[PDB]
Amino acid sequence: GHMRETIREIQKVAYWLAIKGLSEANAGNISVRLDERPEGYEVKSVNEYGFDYDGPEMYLLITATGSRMREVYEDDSKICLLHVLPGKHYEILHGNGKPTSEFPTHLMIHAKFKEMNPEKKAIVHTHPLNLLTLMNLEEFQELLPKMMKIHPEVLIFFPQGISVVEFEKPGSVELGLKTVEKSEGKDAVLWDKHGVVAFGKDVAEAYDRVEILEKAAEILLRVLSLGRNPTG
Repeated sequence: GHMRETIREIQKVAYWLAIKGLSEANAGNISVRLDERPEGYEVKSVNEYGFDYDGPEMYLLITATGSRMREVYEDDSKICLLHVLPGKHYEILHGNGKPTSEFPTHLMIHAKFKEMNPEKKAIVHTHPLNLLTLMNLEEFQELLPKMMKIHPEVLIFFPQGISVVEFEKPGSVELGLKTVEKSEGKDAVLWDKHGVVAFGKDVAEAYDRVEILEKAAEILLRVLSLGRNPTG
């Protein structure tokens, strides 16, 4: 049941996210794009995109609204299986509520990914403490570079590196469109002031990039905490 296992893969990530403090409260969502189609076909509900979707057809699993990682790892009812049909309607196959507010945003990256990089099927958005802390510094832009090579680990997972995105509207189509542009063949986008979003062949890989980015941020911050490295 390719889809039912994917769920476990998502739940496992939700757990690690919560246990390592990478995600708090309900600030954080995950989304995976299903390739084939759900075997246990079961339309429970139909809903309005709230906007006009004109991208290809797809099935995607995304955390529901109000969902907290310390919970979705336990209760799979907190994960939504959806069938994305052009037009203004999408249907709910699995879930107890409506997807997350930032569903629209994910939508956009997903659509483009399906066309652009079909390999990337997973998206993890969370608010890492250190990356957060780091983006609270005026001379933030001028650190990302040195931060991007604090240890090999980053280079590998981010051969091209990362890009920041001027955060305007929460879970808007725009946010997505914007994100996709900066996310050109890249594997991570930092929503300035609002955490990060990571992509990957699968959720586990997306999670792996969050961890790594965090570690680099954390290492950078401690080094600065002793006054020793290229600030300007």
